[PDB]
Amino acid sequence: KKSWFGNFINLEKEEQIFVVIKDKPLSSIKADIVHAFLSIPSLSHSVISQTSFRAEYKQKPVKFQVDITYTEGNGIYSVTFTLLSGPSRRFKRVVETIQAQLLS
Amino acid sequence: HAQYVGPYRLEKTLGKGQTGLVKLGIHCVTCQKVAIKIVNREKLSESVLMKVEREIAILKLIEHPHVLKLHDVYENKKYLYLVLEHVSGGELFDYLVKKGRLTPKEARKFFRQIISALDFCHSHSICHRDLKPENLLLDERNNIRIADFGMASLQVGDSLLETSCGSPHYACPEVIRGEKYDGRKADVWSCGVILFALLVGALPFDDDNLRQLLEKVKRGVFHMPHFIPPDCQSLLRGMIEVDAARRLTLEHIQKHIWYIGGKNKVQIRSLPSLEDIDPDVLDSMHSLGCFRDRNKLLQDLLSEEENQEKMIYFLLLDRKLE
Repeated sequence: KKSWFGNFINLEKEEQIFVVIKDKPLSSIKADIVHAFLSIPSLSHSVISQTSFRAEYKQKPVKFQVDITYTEGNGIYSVTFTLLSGPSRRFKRVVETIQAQLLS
Repeated sequence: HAQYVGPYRLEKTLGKGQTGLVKLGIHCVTCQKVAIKIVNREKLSESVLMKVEREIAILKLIEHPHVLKLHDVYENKKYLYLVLEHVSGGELFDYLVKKGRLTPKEARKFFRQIISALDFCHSHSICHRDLKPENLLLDERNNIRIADFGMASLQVGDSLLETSCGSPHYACPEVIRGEKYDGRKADVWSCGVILFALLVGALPFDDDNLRQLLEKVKRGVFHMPHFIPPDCQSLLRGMIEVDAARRLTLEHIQKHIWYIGGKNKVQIRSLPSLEDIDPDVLDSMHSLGCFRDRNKLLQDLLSEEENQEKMIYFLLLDRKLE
């Protein structure tokens, strides 16, 4: 399922990208995210909570946050990417490659 | 096991069959509610889908107090998923059922809400083309929010075997005949029929035989109940007028004495050069499937004619000024 307007405009106060993860415990999800981070040489990150990270991709650097939250169903999770500062375009790209790791 | 449309978890069915399948969606992080209309896309051609996306693109960028809001559209090989605002008031005609018939003043109140939404959408080049009671939803405060602007071509049907035709009770004769038509003029007609229903509690054109119903519509003859005040009657006759050339325009409707009672915007400029065109805005636009052709988009912005390409551009440009 692809979104028509995901790269078009942001009407919300915060620019965000959500990913729903079906069959992975919290430990796998975190491991996927960190792997993706390290796979990106121009990106440093740090741990700011048991369920959240901050990253910076380096013109202006893209700064963003990554949050994992439990939904209520069996256990499904969601990962929320939040742009703090920096160009949207570069943010969307970085998120795509993290998301790709998360989905496989 | 739970189905998702992006972040929205699918739950119960709110609407089924004709006028399409609609599900409750729940955002898996915010717990916010949305209504997700599910449309089979197998039989829709590409150009149909591109034309709809262009109109939805505009709708996604404008807001009116009586237009149901669209958040996004999701697509796979079989389905489109139209993610819409959720309202909790049911349908305008549910209300009319309880009352049998509305007070002229109460009918005027909802009528103004509708005409105002139509005027707003028309001035952004969006016609409804298939305005019906099902499209007239109520919110928390019993204000109208009109559903399905820009979606007439989706042909959301009850049956996979039967093509959805539109509701003939509310359709102008030129839409019935399959002629080229002015969508603005068709909305006016449909709006007159709906107003008649608000005031009378029955339809101007109705029949147990479908062919007979179509004849009646083309004919335009209907009984005006005598209790309807004479100025209001002339407004209904000016809207439910078979000659599309004589049919009232929205501006004339808003100037009508009955409309008024007796109590007592994006600016489209032209783009001279490609150097003037905003690259960021161009990239937003180019992200849509309906604009895969970068050069064709530029031609469409640089041309003299007013078109939906320019409408989107300036809507996006102004959105950027903030």
